[PDB]
Amino acid sequence: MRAKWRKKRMRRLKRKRRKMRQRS
Amino acid sequence: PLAKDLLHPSPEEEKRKHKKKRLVQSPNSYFMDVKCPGCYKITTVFSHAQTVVLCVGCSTVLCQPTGGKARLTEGCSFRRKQH
Amino acid sequence: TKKRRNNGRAKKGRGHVQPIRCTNCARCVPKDKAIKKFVIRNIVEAAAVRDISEASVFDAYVLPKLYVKLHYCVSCAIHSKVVRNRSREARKDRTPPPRFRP
Amino acid sequence: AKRTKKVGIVGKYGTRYGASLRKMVKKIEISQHAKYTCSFCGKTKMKRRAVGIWHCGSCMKTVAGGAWTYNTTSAVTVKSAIRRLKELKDQ
Amino acid sequence: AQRCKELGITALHIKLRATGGNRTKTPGPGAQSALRALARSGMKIGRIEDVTPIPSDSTRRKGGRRGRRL
Amino acid sequence: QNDEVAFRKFKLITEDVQGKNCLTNFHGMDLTRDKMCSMVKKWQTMIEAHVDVKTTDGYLLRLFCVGFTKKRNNQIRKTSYAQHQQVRQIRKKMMEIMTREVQTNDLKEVVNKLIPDSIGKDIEKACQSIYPLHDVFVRKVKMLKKPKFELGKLMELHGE
Amino acid sequence: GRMHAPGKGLSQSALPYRRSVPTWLKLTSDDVKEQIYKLAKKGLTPSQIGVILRDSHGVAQVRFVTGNKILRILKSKGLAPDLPEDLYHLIKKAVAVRKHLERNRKDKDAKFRLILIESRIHRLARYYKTKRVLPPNWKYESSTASALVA
Amino acid sequence: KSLESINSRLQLVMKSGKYVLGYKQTLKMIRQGKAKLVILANNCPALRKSEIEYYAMLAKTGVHHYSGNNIELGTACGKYYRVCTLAIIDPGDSDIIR
RNA sequence: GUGAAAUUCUUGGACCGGCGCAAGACGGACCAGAGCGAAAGCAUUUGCCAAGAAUGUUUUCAUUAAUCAAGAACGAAAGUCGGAGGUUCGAAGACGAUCAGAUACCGUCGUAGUUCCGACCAUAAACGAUGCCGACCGGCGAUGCGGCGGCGUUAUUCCCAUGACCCGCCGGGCAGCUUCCGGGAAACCAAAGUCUUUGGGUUCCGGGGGGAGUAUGGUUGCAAAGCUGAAACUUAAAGGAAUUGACGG
Ligand SMILES: [Mg+2]
Ligand SMILES: [Mg+2]
Ligand SMILES: [Mg+2]
Ligand SMILES: [Mg+2]
Ligand SMILES: [Mg+2]
Ligand SMILES: [Mg+2]
Ligand SMILES: [Mg+2]
Ligand SMILES: [Mg+2]
Ligand SMILES: [Zn+2]
Ligand SMILES: [Zn+2]
Repeated sequence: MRAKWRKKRMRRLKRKRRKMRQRS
Repeated sequence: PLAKDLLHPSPEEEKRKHKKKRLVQSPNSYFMDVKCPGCYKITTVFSHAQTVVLCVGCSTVLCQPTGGKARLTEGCSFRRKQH
Repeated sequence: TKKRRNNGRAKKGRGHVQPIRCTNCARCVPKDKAIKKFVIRNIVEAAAVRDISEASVFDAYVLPKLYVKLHYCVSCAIHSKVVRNRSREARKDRTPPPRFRP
Repeated sequence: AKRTKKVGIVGKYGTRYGASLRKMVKKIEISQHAKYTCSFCGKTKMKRRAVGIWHCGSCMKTVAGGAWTYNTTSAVTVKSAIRRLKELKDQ
Repeated sequence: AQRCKELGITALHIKLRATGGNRTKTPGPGAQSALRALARSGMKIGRIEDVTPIPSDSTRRKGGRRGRRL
Repeated sequence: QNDEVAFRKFKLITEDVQGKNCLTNFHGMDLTRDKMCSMVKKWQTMIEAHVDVKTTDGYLLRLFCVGFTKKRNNQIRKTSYAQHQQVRQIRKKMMEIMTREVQTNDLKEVVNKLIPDSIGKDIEKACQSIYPLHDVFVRKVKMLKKPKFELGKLMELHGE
Repeated sequence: GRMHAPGKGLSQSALPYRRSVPTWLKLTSDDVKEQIYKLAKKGLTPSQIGVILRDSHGVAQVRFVTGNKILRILKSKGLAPDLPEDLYHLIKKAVAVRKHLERNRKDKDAKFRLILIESRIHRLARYYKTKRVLPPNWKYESSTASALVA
Repeated sequence: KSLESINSRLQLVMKSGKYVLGYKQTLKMIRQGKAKLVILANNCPALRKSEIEYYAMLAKTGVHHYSGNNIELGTACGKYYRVCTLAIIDPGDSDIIR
């Protein structure tokens, strides 16, 4: 991938991870 | 020129060089006798004077400060001090 | 590798240069980077100058000029062939091409 | 010592009304209860009496001002504009 | 030209216009042919002037900052 | 005019019509597009000034003057740029010698003296002591307000 | 280079190699001292006193003609300023910038210059407290500095 | 230049000349006839300003309307309090020309 | 309007031409390998307010300095919050085309935004991919500012001053050309030189490629996110500069 889009994908994944952890 | 004589530079380049970059520092300024017409006394004025020099016997200006050198008023005479 | 010493633009002692829009595609180009052509063209064609002169109500009428400054991004400049790629040694000169007066 | 980290004057509202609403009302309450320097006597005794009314304790001068500040930026620009139009009107 | 001649107009001043504004300033392909046809139709020609709208500065031109990608 | 230049245009709005004759009066003047674009050139500084000035008879005019720095015949330097203070002094000078040629005279003798652009000529003459200028013209003037349209004034402008 | 600017200027004064008093100078040491006293009573800082003396009365160096510097002479007579000249001028500049800034809140350039000026003030005050020119407890307060200058 | 010049001249009137700060003392000095210059802040009450101007007209002494206020005039005097009216007995520094 | 179209607007006068009005943006050409600013950045006129480099100085103080963990100020654009404003452009969205498909490139419309005020955020290929201070080491022609000296031309005036040119010198800048100074893997660099002939002072920072700027902890933020920041495991290369060939809608 383009590095910028890998960065965007990682940011989306990190928001999802934060939401999952906050739910606990 | 690998063999320039740094010890004894001729006065031409000694004068063209910057005041600090000379072999020995020498100011580019001097002192001058100034004669105002219609007056008898002689005023000693710095060549690069930053202030308006005035005569005490006449309400007349002798020099006007500029960027580099004081511009003498027209009609005034001047000579050097000891070169 | 660094292709050009000036990085393809004239910005030397500046931080930011305002952008302009390419006359061909309306791309935002830095003003010092864009290719500028100052075209000064007769407002009528060189084929039609004689017809306009004949149909003029005046005798010594000087035909007006048309003064247009065109800005190009390098993409449109290369596609429109105003500029061309050059060899590594030939890139270094800045002399404009001759006007070919004769 | 420092008693609150960030709430300051809106610590009296406790946990109620929402953090953003408390933050919004904080600066308004600070300006409301602040003492301004009187422009007539020079003392820092010009404080709000009611909404829009600002009284000075010393010279007993009452001024019509803003609801929460002594003067509003709107009114300041208005005063400058009226002065400019007056000096343009006369010659 | 023939309409002008039958309504009794003999000479014409010319005002050439391009799109102007923030858009292109070069006149289209039809200006030369239109003016040449007017000249060759017998109509007399007087002053000629460009009246393209030139902004002292305009609103943002359409197309985005990356331009019209083609 | 019989033999004047062609790059100057006048607006000449119509106020009154009588019989089969519409009668015009001055509304503004402008230089032409080609003349202005030919005057604008690189490696030189142009000074632009504008002034709102009222005539004696109540016509308010906005005047726009332009000037361009001139390179000397023996000049070797490519550019002829005026410093900011020089430009400011030139602008102030050419504003204050457009005011006084309008304030103290009527619209008729304002128009007849901007017909040869004598205002620009004296501006260029006056500004030579700061920086030489060559292409100095009153680029534009526009009417801002008009005084009530006296038909007697219109008729004396047309006839005698 | 400059302390707080990216400038590397060289404009200085080139004192001549001849330390001797010129023969055309008729002013004696006491005469120059009296002139300095009169100018200091008029209120001139030592830099201005030196400038006036050099421009008008033709004296090249007060130290060369009298043997002492202008500040030394003023302090010996007992009329030297309470604050040093350069520190006073730095505080004056800081007060002026703060006065401008309290009306122009968006002047972030002025805020940056104010930070630079106050840093210079604190460094110079540290130097003077080290040299015991200033009291050991001397501190520059932005609020109360306005009454010290002008 | 006028404001900074008058501020510097006031600073040199302080510490080198005899002055007096305040309304009551200013009036007392004026009616003793030894006040040579009276400085009034623009913050001054209009009645007080008019009365001091009348006193100065009677005493043939000058009045300068400082372009500050009482706070800024106190700062110019170098004090940490507001001064609204002040008088100079003798300048000592050519603020008052002989 | 486009490659061609179509969505769309149009006998209700669309487009076009003329005269006005209103609004909000934007300050073309002049505009440059030009200037200023610590960077970000800065271009209509005029006024006010403070600030500043360089220059000139036979002024003053006399080492007051350089770089700097922690800390602090500013910090494009986007984004967030509150209030105004909203012309144009235009994320999202809708539609028409194109296509095998077309959530796109092209076209029409259009929300947030783009504008101003106040408060956050602290990130950019925030670039010279190049720390600061100091010294030395080639030539040349220019350019900007200041100063100095000179044949002359020009502006008025009666002459010098003072401007505009011309010829030089000096200092501080933006740079450029050239060179077997020298360096470098080379591209190239008068600095990226004065380095095995290795030491001027000082700050930050890298240790094969991935995992990974990820997990977790802490901290900052309204949020988006910012700062600090692993390991398991995996891999024999990944990369840089140049050469030849092949290929290029
Ligand atoms: Mg490449
Ligand atoms: Mg940048
Ligand atoms: Mg293409
Ligand atoms: Mg921003
Ligand atoms: Mg908003
Ligand atoms: Mg649109
Ligand atoms: Mg170091
Ligand atoms: Mg590694
Ligand atoms: Zn393009
Ligand atoms: Zn009060």
